[PDB]
Amino acid sequence: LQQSLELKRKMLRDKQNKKNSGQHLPIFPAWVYERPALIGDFTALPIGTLPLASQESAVVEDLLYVLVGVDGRYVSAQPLAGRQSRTFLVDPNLDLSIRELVHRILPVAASYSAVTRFIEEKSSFEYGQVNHALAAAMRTLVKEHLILVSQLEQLHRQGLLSLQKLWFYIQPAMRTMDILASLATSVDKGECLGGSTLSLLHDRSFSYTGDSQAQELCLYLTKAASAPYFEVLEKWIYRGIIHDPYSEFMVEEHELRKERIQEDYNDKYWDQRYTIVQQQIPSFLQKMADKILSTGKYLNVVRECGHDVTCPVAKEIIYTLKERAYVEQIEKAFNYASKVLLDFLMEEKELVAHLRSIKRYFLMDQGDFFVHFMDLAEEELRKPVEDITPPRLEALLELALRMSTANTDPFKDDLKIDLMPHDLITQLELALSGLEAFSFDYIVKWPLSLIINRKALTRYQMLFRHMFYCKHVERQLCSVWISNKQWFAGAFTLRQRMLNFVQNIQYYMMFEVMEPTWHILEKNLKSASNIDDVLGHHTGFLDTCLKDCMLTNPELLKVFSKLMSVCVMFTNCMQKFTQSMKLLVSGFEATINKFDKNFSAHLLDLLARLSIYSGMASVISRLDFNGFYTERLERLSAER
Amino acid sequence: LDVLNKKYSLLDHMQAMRRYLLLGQGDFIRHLMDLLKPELVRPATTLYQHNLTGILETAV
Repeated sequence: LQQSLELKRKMLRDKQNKKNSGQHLPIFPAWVYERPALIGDFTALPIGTLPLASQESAVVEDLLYVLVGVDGRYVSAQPLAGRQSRTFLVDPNLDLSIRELVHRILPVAASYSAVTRFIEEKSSFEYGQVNHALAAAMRTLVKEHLILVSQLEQLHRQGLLSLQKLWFYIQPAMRTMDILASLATSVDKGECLGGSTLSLLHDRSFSYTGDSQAQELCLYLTKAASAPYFEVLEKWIYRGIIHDPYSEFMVEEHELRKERIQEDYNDKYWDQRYTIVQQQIPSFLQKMADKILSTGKYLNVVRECGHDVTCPVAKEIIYTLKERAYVEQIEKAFNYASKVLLDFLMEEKELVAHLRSIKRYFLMDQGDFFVHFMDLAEEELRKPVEDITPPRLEALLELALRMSTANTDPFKDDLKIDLMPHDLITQLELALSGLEAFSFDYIVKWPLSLIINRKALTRYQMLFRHMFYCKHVERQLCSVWISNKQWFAGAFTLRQRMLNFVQNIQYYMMFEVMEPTWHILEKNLKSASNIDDVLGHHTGFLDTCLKDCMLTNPELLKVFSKLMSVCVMFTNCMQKFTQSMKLLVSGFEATINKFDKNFSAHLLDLLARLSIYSGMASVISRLDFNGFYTERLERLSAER
Repeated sequence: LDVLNKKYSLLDHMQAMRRYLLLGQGDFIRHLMDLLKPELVRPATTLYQHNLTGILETAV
């Protein structure tokens, strides 16, 4: 009427917005909707004075037009004509015996015209590919209604029709029209298009299983309607390319090169580049919903790195009632995409040597690189901020890399040097540079960005920076030891104790986390089968190494921070005493007593906070293996 | 039947409960009570569970 014309243009605007190559999408001309002569539903004297057996002939003739649309002569197609419905008006001056039978024959006309309007309306471009094929399978059944009434007319012209015969003829085909009109009102009422009216068809096919009159009707219409849908599925499953002329598909492409390029911190392919609509699934493909997206998205992220891929085989196969061979095809194609991408990733731009060269520096395989670096670095590191210059560190990187033997792995060539300017507070300053914060940077490419992103590298650096303080405080204490090739006897046991503690902490994290969990990752990555398995192995690996180390604590071990503070105080002041005396027994001894007090307090407190953690009790076991400082206080408790 | 006697172990895992949980092999219980003699004869209500599990791990 008038309200139909709106809906069309709103949907057109949505489809113009979806594609950036589908522009100026067509509509059919305006006269198509202006003229009412497209649908199948485009003299008289008082019937009261006619004899009965002439009235009967006249009403058979008028009714026969009305079955297939076009109005009768004593029956009028009504002008009020509510929404997607038709009414008809028989005349109440018709003889009541005949008229009551006409009432019983009338439902198929109202179940004709409402069907015919839906065929014109939902076949144009603005209701999508599936609605066209649905209407093209209903027009076939309109045609046979015309077929039947023409042969009944040929019998009627030869004086060979009555109302009884006609009624008896029309009883089977009224049921068909009833089912078709119920489907058409259901498609229109929900504003269904795309897969929302293949969900409806999927349901209606299951609904009729005590009929086979209406079940075959709906099943033929489902087989007809899934033929445009399976083309869209062919495009998305077998290619990373879709043409998608009218968008009604569960996956949509909304572009996400507008935020990232050269590297995706977003992991945009799994997020929002190609994303699914859960309302446009046909309500049986929900089981396969993720696998569909992954199958073609994998082909994209290998055609993004310039490596050709192909489908294993292509099928076109239509819907079958309750029975699915395309489900098997979803599995086969998803497996082909995952297997070829997995084989490509481990040979071309291999991640194995990439990960080995990440273990070598942050989780630290060689100490040799670092023992050269620290001695050639320390005097520059000890100085505050703004005294650094990046070429000194760059020269130090290249000299320490080439002078050590870490110059034979391939991926060391994008390695840079940086610092962490908010140092330990970040876990849930830049006032110094090299006393706070030392780290490295490595930039990633697209096949190694969707596994190792920015966040994982920053977490690697935050592990390394924590280990850096132990690595640094250790050689401070060692230099103080070699500076004694008077002294206080408590100073020797304090030096020995601090050194043994920090060395044991380093050893414990090293041969509990770094070697054993790497052994686990080495067996995980030989048993991945898709890029959600390599993602699972890497994120479980990183979460395990973060949690297993002493990094994660509810308060980040304030005992440990204050402990390292008094260790750098000890190494400074003892060495300062030795340099001044070379150029008494109560000036040295008082500071040694204060340091021993603070270190014993923090050591007792960490052992107490380690016993509440509760295998995992081996850290207490190794740290005080000999049975001294294994428990020096029973742990005081309240009097309440 | 076939998936529980091949791909899972039901019978073989059932035998071990006979051997230990029902105390049906006395060698295991003899060496367990033998090595863990002082810790058992003393109140273990004043001793934590984690030590007993750790020493079971090597005792088995």
